[PDB]
Amino acid sequence: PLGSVNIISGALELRKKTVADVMTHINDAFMLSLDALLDFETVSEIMNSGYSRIPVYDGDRKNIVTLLYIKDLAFVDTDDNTPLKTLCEFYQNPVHFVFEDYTLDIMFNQFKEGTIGHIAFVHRVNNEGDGDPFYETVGLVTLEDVIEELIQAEI
Amino acid sequence: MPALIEYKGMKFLITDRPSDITINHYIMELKKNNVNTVVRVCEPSYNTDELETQGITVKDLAFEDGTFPPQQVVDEWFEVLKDKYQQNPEAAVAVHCVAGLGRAPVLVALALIELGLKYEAAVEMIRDKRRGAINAKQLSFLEKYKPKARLKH
Repeated sequence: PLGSVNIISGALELRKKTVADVMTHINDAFMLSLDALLDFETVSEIMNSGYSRIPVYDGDRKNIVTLLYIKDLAFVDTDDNTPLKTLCEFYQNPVHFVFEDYTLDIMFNQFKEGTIGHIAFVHRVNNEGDGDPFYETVGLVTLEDVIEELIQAEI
Repeated sequence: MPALIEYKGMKFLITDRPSDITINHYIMELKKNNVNTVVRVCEPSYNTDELETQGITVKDLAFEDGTFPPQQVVDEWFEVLKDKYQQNPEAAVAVHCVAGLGRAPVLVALALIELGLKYEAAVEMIRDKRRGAINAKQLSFLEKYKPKARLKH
């Protein structure tokens, strides 16, 4: 939108930015715990978050394990108090990760290819704590985040 | 999160710990890379029955987190590698610790070293496909490890 900006020119300028420049940090993101139950209050707060793709974590908010789509909630009975884990175990929505220095142009093309979906999570290798190096999620980026970056930048 | 290391016909798939939430997409990544065996070097935390139904066998070779594998683990790891390459040389062997960054890449490094690569070449090859995949302590023992062509034939 924004005047039908040139995607070719806009996507070229995305090379000057990375996912860390447009990502939503994990502290600011709306996320669900794997132990959450899908009663009406939970379903209501999901329906009112405005998001169609809800990150699901296990234990820590940084331990993102899967995704909840609004479509997955269409045929749940809020009186059943269906556990979110039972839903995620059924749909098994995959989750994909990138690094903070991933340039937006490559991320924009990977989103348009559909190989990983339209939401990518941003992780880093934490190698300070003694033991094996482990991944630590710090944020999330969506195709919509890339689109509004293209719209906010028309010359 | 997979990573396919290949050197002199041997193929290694460095994955992370599969979960029961996303085990189906883990199995397809194994089948996509012609993986029949999964070596688990961390503590068991997922159901192994579903993998067995799809033909994927799981071998438990766990050791302490962030350390160097004991000799019994190294010998068994080389033993299972020699068994799978003679059974099907086109078949890749999957290895995973919790995130595929530590104990699993170290076993692959030892195999690459046993095939003719210096430890700095093996580590760089792993990190080329798996960023930050070895800690300094595990590197300190990779540099001291002495190969002897234990994967010659």
